[PDB]
Amino acid sequence: PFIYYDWKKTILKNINEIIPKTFFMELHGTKITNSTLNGTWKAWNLTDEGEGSHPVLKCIIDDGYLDMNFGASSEKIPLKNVWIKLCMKINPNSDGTYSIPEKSSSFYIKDNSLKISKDNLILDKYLNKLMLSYFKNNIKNIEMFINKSRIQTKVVGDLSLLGWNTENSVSFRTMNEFIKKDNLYPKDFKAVYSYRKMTFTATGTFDSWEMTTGADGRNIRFKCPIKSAAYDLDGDVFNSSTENFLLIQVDLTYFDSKTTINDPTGENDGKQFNLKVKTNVLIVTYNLTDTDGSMSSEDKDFLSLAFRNWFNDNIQQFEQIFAYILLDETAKIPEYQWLKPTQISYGSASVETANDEPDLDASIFSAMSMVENNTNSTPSHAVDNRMLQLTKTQAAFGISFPLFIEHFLKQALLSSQFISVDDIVADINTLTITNNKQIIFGKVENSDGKNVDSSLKPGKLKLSLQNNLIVLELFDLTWEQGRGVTGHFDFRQEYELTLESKSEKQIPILKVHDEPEIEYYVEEAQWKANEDMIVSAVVGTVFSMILGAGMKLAGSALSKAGKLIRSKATTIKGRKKIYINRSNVRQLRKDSGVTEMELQRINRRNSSIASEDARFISNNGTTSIQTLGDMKKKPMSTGQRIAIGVKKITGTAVMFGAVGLNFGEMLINYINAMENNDYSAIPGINSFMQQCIGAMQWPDLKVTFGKLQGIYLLGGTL
Repeated sequence: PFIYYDWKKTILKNINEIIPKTFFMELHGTKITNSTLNGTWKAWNLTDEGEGSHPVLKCIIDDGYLDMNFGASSEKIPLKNVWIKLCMKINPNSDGTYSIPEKSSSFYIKDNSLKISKDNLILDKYLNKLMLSYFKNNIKNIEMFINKSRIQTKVVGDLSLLGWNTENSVSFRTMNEFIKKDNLYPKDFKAVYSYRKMTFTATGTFDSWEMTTGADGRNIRFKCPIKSAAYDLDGDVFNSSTENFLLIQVDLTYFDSKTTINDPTGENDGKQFNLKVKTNVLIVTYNLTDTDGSMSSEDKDFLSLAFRNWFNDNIQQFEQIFAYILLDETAKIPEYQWLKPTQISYGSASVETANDEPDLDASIFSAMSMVENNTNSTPSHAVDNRMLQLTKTQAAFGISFPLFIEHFLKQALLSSQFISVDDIVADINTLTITNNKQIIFGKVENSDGKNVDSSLKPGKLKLSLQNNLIVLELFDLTWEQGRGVTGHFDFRQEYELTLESKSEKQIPILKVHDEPEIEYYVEEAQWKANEDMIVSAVVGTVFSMILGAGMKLAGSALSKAGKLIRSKATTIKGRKKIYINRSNVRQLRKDSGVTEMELQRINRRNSSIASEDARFISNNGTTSIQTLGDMKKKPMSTGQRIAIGVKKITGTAVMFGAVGLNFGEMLINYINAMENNDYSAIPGINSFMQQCIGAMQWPDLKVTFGKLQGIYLLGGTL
């Protein structure tokens, strides 16, 4: 599971007794004889500037000073009301306390409120350095601060887009390959910091900048490795080692741009946005070391001020575009307008190995979107860190379950022609498409030879997502089975949306998952009066349900199914109930005596009928009430009506499987391909992938993973 950390909620439900009020730190050096930090605390409070397991702590100073003794003279800077922001990693333990590591990449100063020019970076540096040492020394007190902070955490059990409709994702390793090839980062530098006429200079060359781990959400972090460099510390010169780097941290933003990308799936009438570094650079930490290891830590302090200057002046030279997005674009095929972004953001999810080093394959860089002018009024930058771990692919695309049910399931039930568009309702809350009023399911010939309407109350027909499976449910399917008896049936079947290799292409197929489950119930009075008639009627109906056709069976098969029906008959609250579980279905299939050959003919015929009915589906996706009433009044077995509709429901996977190939003919193609096992004209999932990422492009996708798992998640290779 993924732990969501709701820092905004934590803030609105919040300790300082844990911290002694008076702080004091001292550091001896060479050029700086003595640095001294001394003051009193006003208040620590958690902020909502943190993301995931990286809260930000703001610590306001009541009064105090930083004094820097340069030997001859000194500088004493007042700290009244000055704040400092600390960022840390929190690791939950079993009992709901947290550990906090103290390595410099995880436990570091984000910012302070000290007012300084480019000359006085040295003041800023020593305030942060001495304060950070103080925080390390009070690590156990900070752990206690956190333990007592009543941190709000939602456990996210299955994969999530965290409020977003779509998400386009690549691994850090992939993004590092783009950065390197594009070669748009500053290679050479002359980094300078001057203070009191002392000058500190770094001159050399970077290797390719690498996106790395340790931050999350909007905070993007790069290792800038030094290839070689000469470090001139006010006349004293040191040559770098080959392990030297700076770890920096920036935000990105989407800049308006003239259209330069082509969207093959769109009209190219959007506004293009290029995702680039925002303008500046936090240096989180660094490895600066000379070939003789003689450099003091003071030497390294000054030197990092030179790079700080340089990164602040030159970050705009890192000209990488991390994402090209066409916003408010019209799609070429209007049935895929729902995949075109109307709001965007980005984010990342860092993942570490068991030994706490970067996992660049599991770590995710992400562009996210809302579609169809759905607004996200709380745009989180958090990204579920499990996606690429699961897909084991370098890239992926995600669609949220609410979007999936509004665009795929809604249509699939429409394609079934069990229900008209006037009667259909989508419930995002329960991931369910259902009927808003009573409907006729269809005409059936009852046990006394009379044609009667079978019907379903509001809410009783359901096509839904449950445990990552598509579930077709009919509850309380009612009709008069004979002799004035009113019978009631429940039917339930799970389907799985997998990818199958066909002609060496990956094809999205919706297929039965396990046996169905059928229940029947009747007034108890009627069961007593009319038992043997009810059993035979139940046997008939369960047989057509199981087999998908109301065909004549062996006289022996009906008495064999009759013993089983009877043996599951129980009583609840003035009604008799019969539950036919999954092994009961398997046993009933054997007792039917139906051969493999006859089942194929049943399916063939159901498929043909499905294709024939699908001609009455308009480009809209909908079928006319008069056509629906005609199909419905024609008497047929409950089982066969359900099975013909299922062919249309599974066929609606054409939406993922053969984009391009109107809707009615598209449907007929897939229904036909599934019946003949002929997908030579079928492109498969990659056709749908092209619709997803036409308007959301990387700096340059074959799909080999495609399941429901909290989100519809497509994973592949570029």
